[PDB]
Amino acid sequence: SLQNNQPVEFNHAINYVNKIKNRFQGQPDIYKAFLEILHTYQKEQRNAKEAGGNYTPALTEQEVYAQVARLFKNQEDLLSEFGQFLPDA
Amino acid sequence: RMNIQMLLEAADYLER
Repeated sequence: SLQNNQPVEFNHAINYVNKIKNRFQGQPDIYKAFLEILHTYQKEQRNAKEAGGNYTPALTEQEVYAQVARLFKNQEDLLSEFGQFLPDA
Repeated sequence: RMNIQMLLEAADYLER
């Protein structure tokens, strides 16, 4: 809860999630997996902090895009939008 | 970083 700016970044991913959520309407595995994919990445950052410093993360945008790319097989379009948030994959 | 978490939080919101 700090001084944020330009809600385009947030709204961008937000509306993007809608495409995904809608596209994978009958795919709870995709929506759940996709979130866990990102969360796996975010958690590892947290992990390093909890360890005190002597801990390297077990994920990167590479793991994120990796698992996501599997979900968006016949929907390469949604994937194109994804990379705009993370280009390290 | 905001990126992923910024987008993840979205789902929880769009879900409702």
